[PDB]
Amino acid sequence: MIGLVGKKVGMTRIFTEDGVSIPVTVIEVEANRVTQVKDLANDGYRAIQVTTGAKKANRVTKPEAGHFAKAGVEAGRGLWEFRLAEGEEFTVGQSISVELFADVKKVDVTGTSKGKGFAGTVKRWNFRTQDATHGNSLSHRVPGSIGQNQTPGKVFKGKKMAGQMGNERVTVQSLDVVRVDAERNLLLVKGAVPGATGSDLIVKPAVKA
Amino acid sequence: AVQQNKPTRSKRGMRRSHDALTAVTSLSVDKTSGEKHLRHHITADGYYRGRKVIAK
Amino acid sequence: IQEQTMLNVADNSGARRVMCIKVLGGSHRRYAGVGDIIKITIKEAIPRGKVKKGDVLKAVVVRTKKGVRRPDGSVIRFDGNACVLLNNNSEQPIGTRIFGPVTRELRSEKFMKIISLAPEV
Amino acid sequence: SNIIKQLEQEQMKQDVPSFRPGDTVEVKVWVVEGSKKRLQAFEGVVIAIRNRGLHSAFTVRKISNGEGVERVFQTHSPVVDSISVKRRGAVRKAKLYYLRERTGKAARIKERLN
Amino acid sequence: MRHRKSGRQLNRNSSHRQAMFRNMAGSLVRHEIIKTTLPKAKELRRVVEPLITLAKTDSVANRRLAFARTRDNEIVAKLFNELGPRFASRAGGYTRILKCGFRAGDNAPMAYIELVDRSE
RNA sequence: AGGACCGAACCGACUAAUGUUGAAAAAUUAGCGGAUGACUUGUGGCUGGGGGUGAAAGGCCAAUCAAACCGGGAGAUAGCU
RNA sequence: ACACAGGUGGUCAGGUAGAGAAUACCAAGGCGCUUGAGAGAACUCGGGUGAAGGAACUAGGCAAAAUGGUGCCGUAACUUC
RNA sequence: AAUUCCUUGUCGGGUAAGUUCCGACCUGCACGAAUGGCGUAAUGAUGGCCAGGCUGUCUCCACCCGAGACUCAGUGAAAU
RNA sequence: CGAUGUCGGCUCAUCACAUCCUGGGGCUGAAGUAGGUCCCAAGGGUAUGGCUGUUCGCCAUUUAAAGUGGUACGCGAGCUGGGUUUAGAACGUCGUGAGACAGUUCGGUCCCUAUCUGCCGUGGGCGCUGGAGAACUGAGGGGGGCUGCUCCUAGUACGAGAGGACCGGAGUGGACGCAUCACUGGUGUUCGGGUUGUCAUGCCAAUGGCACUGCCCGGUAGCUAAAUGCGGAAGAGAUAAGUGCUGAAAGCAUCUAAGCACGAAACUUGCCCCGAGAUGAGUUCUCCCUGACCCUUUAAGGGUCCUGAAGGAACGUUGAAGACGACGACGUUGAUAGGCCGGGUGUGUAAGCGCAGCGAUGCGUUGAGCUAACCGGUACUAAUGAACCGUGAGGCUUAACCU
Repeated sequence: MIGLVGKKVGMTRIFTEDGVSIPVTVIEVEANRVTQVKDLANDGYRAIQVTTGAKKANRVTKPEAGHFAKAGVEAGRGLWEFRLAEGEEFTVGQSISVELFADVKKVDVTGTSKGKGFAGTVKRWNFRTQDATHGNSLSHRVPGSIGQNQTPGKVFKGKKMAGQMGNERVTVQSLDVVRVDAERNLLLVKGAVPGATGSDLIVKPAVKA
Repeated sequence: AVQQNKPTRSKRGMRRSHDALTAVTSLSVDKTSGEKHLRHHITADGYYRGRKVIAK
Repeated sequence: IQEQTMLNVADNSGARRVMCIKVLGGSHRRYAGVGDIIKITIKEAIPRGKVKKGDVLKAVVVRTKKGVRRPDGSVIRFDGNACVLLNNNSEQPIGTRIFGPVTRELRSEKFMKIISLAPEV
Repeated sequence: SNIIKQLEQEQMKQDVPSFRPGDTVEVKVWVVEGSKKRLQAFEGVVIAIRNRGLHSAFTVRKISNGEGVERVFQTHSPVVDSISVKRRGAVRKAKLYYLRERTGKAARIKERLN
Repeated sequence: MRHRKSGRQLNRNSSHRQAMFRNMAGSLVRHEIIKTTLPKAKELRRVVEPLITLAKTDSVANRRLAFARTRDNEIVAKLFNELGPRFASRAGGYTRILKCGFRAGDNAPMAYIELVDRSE
């Protein structure tokens, strides 16, 4: 049910007997110990939160150290809701990692894609260009129309041409595994995971490819 | 196009609620000459820690 | 690759530029190559042959420009653009002698007739 | 980095021969029949680019029927088998990417090392 | 945006990018000071510290590579004396930078940029 | 030799682009033609409005031209806004 | 109309390369053009390079692109020769 | 036909597709002999049609280099 | 009529259902086969060229299908100016002529920096009645839905054959869409290399400038497609057309009147993203602050002295984060940048010197020299001043528990 917090790093080949040139990311899971278990008695929750990796520990705040006077400590890099149903997971620092699972072949992933600013036209919904010089002048990436006249009277809320790209959650699904490990808790996937590199990312089972 | 109603200052002042200038957070003071500059900038003579370097 | 383009005869049934006039199996393809069947228009041909110019046939490209590829760092790219002519009624190779090396989309065995007339890897 | 170069060599075949490109080479690659495997010739000429820590190129022009068919190789993929250097020469400029269209009584390759 | 590139178009045309530091490090052999725009005292920064590193030995082929970075016969003479060798006492940081206020006419950042070793 | 070619000066204006609250009340930029001739250029002189002048477009005659401008007739007249 | 991207007639013509008042590089000589500095997004303008295809574009190849020199070879329809 | 209404006339050619084009045919509304007829080498910043060449014109868009836009400081319009 | 720019194209679509494809059914003169025909059904999808200004049409070749209509015959303060009505010109025609022609043909200026409404992103206030630091609930909103073919079932059912399914299962494409630079490429004027003319560093050598980036070749990172991975789901629930049970009124019969059952790409979920300004300002978690005085009309304060925490703010080095705000890390408790060192990576056999060669040039020294954006490590340099802000144990009512 629960995921693990990995980290992106960057792409590489992933070789077979055949030696295929397929992308992959060598995900590094440090230990994901249990910070808390959320219960049906403390609202209608049934999730857990956890802590993965270290932080500086001289750059935290006292309210972000005082639930580690109610917990263990590992200097986590964030506190993340991982739903489950019933209890097979428990409040004690379990420090679990990818060895756990090993049959998993559909997993959600939530990197944030590559940030590169916000983009514009032909880079939202990827419009076909106007003509250059053999029929049109002064429009190339300059968007065309945006409505009719008095019906509808207005420009609808639908359509976008210049919204924001990335820097928000996105989820892939599928993604077979080839290796689960415990040496360095390395996880070799199908490939193409969103991010910008070194971008922390779940690796939680999913019900859909 | 252009103004079809002339604005009231309940349109002018509104855009200039968010007019802003400098904010000091106090001026910094050296611990070595008392000079009242802003930190990470020249005092008046390149006075930093226990020096007067490139003295002016 | 691409509709229009000016293709070679691999086979001995015509000669020179034979133009693609339809990418089959759908539309809006920037793709027109490989072992796929595609409607052709002969407008060059060998003049001692049996047909001439302005005819339509079909072909399978047998030496594609972007070639073929299987991920393992091996990309087999032919620099020819040569194709092999086929009946419109029945397909089946019209060549008997086939020059140059063939594609691995017809060594996938869509046409089991065309690898047995053609030399080379 | 810290996650490869100690987890990367595992897939590299480093035990191959080395050349400056411009050679008469005879690559022996595994062709698999679905029943059995065998070693198919690719007499050619390398234009090669240098290794990237895991990725190389060893594009050969066959000149199969006067017109070559071209196949890049890498020597990391376990089905590449073995490559002979045989004769070895080179063009004065190290990268061949357009000196392979030179042709018309070209094949001259030479060695120096200096 | 600009992510994992150190390329820079400055406020210079291409050719003036590669032909401005002969009047800016040509000033760093005269009086080892310069007062110039401060983030261009960071783009100067990266030019000046490899020069000092090349200035370790005169050779023949370092004296002629100072004809491939500048060509002022007068200043290469100054080179390879204490310019280079004196700065072998540390590894990098052969200039301190040091930060200042603004320029009098309009605004533009002021810098103090000067070589670490002279008499300091 | 030639109402000859190519092509600078020079002279002209066929295309496009940029301009289009312009740098510009028709330009600028890249092209284009002419370039010893029915060529071109300076200087001064000389043709006046129901007229001149025009290789003719009703074209031009001080950003203007289907009969210029200034003053007078004049406060033209306006069943019209 | 401007310390205005415009207009202005006459005289002088170095050096190197080059047929040359072309053109490139330099002189003598004279200039850097009366807002400046940063970030370096969309989009625009002005340039430069593009895998594969090659007029499918479009009313139209609009434009760009290639072509380009000297000597020599060699040149068809047709002709007022 | 810069003329033909009926009319994408009809046939032939070129195109796979040729309401355009080119050659015939004559169904000449409403051509025709100095307000000249019919031809013509040569010529054209000429109209129409085609071919080779070349290519970002297009397929199907990418990357790069400058000048803006954008941020800061000084000065500071406009129509309406 | 004190100016509501015509048509077509382009660009961008959006909406309706009288549905073209895909989905479900009924009747059939529906064996199957491909259909005929009608009912239901808007989830999603729904062609490229030749010719023509034609939208339209015709033709050609595809397609699962190339749906129809509306939206100022949608869209020119978004593009074009081809059709089309200016002045030029010409033809045929009419007219006495000037001239004319809802006949014809060639040439012939598309402006506007957006105040306002509206949209697309992104911030800033102020608040949820002690001050802060976090994690979610999910009120609601938005995104997403395509399909051929092959193989299997099965050459089975069906059919005398020819031919040829159903239901289901699996595989592989096409178009579309999401992610990613590892592969494969593209570019790559911070890089490497070659090179013509000329000018230069006094000159030789060797270097440098200019000549579109001088020209040209190669190429790392990054960005990127033509590259590469992934995606449209299963499954529930409730239904449509329609199919039903059980069954009276109306001893029969009757899916309906009572009562019960199913049933479609539609519908509600499931999937994916925003999401407590959700002023309905929720909950959950954590942390910090528990001094005097005076002057009062006094559950509202006013004023004075002492304090001010957690945390925040700013400041600085900066970031795979960025228009700007914003968001992120680090700041000597140090790898946050740069430098530095090593490595890699990319170019490809330096210069100088020797030798040979008349030279051109070659060869050796030396596959050398150089080398970004990359990788490993390293405090050399830059991260200096604390300042500042933020307060001091929580208004009332009522209830419950403690007394």
